[PDB]
Parts: sequence; structure tokens; C-alpha cells
Amino acid sequence: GEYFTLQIRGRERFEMFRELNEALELKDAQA
Amino acid sequence: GEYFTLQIRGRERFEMFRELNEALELKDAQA
Amino acid sequence: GEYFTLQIRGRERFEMFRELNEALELKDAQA
Amino acid sequence: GEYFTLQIRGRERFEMFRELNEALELKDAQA
Repeated sequence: GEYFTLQIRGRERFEMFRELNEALELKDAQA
Repeated sequence: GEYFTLQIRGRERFEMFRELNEALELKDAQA
Repeated sequence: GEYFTLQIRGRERFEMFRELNEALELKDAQA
Repeated sequence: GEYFTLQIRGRERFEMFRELNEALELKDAQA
């Protein structure tokens, strides 16, 4: 995989993805 | 919290949410 | 496509997906 | 609102958010 950037103009919507990102990233840390 | 239903008409989009759902639910199972 | 159900146990997380669902569904209504 | 960046390490997950981003951004273009 590579490094991708998701620039979102706003604030609330950015938080929404931030949540789906906290869980997904949590799966990689799962152990 | 209560039980909510997200009926999505399609197939690919439903999978997208299915992923964000696999991680979030994984956080509740984390331990 | 068919009809799928996304049952999420909680309330805030359900809203998150609800937003991504309002826009996607908005694309289908776009015209 | 301001400009936020969502750097996700991977490729498929980045696409998932890319979809929820295509619709949300589509709502701002709706008119």
C-alpha cells in the first residue's frame, strides 16, 4: 500500500471519516 | 444505544459501509 | 442491485453512516 | 470550515473514504 491524502473542506464531515479511520486503524493495531 | 437499520439499495455502496462497520464493531470486541 | 440492511448497535456511529448515506443517495437523486 | 487532511496508509480503505467523499462533495456541487 502507499500513503494517500484525503483533503476534505469543512469540519464535521472530516470528523465523520476520522471515526471510520479510528476503527480501521484500530484493526491494524489489534493484537 | 438502540438497534438501528441502514437499508441501502445497491451492492457496492453497502459493502463500503460494511467495511467501516467491520472496524467499528471490531473496536467493541477489542480486549 | 438488491436491498441490504445495515443494523448498527449504538446511535452516534449509526448517524455517521447516515451522513455518508445522505450524500450517496443524493447522487442518485442528482439530476 | 478549514482544510483538513486524512492520510490513510493503504489503498483499498482510502478508496472507501474516496466514495463517501465523492457523494458528500457532490452535495456541495448540487444545484
